[PDB]
Amino acid sequence: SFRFCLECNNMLYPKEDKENQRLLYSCRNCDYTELAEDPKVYRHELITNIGETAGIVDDIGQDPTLPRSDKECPECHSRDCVFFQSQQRRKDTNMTLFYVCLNCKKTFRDE
Amino acid sequence: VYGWSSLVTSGVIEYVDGEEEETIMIAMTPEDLQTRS
Ligand SMILES: [Zn+2]
Ligand SMILES: [Zn+2]
Repeated sequence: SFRFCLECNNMLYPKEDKENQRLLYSCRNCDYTELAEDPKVYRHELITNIGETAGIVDDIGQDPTLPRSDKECPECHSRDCVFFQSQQRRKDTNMTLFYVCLNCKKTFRDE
Repeated sequence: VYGWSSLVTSGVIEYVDGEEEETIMIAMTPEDLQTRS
């Protein structure tokens, strides 16, 4: 997650203080240079799971097309829950389901 | 004259296109509204 400039409102890029050997972040427009907290500079993923539980809203109980299940809420002992599978649509994705309580609104799973 | 348009305007029949059809759950016959023994 890359930040933005507190003065110029552009985005800061990494750089090296060769006289102190500490990773700064350099604005390519202005001269402002702030200290950073995290020495990470890059990331790359192939086994991702973003979109597992994200396909939920507060009013997901209001969808009248979702099938309703009898699973017990571990949290709230609710005998009425709507359910659905992983909203990620890749070919190799799992087929495990998700469970939303209409009473307690906690999402859960059967594991 | 009480005809079709009076039913439509009294809120007992409405029109749905294909897109709105995505969000609805249509019973096939009036008996399907209740589970039989
Ligand atoms: Zn800047
Ligand atoms: Zn609950």
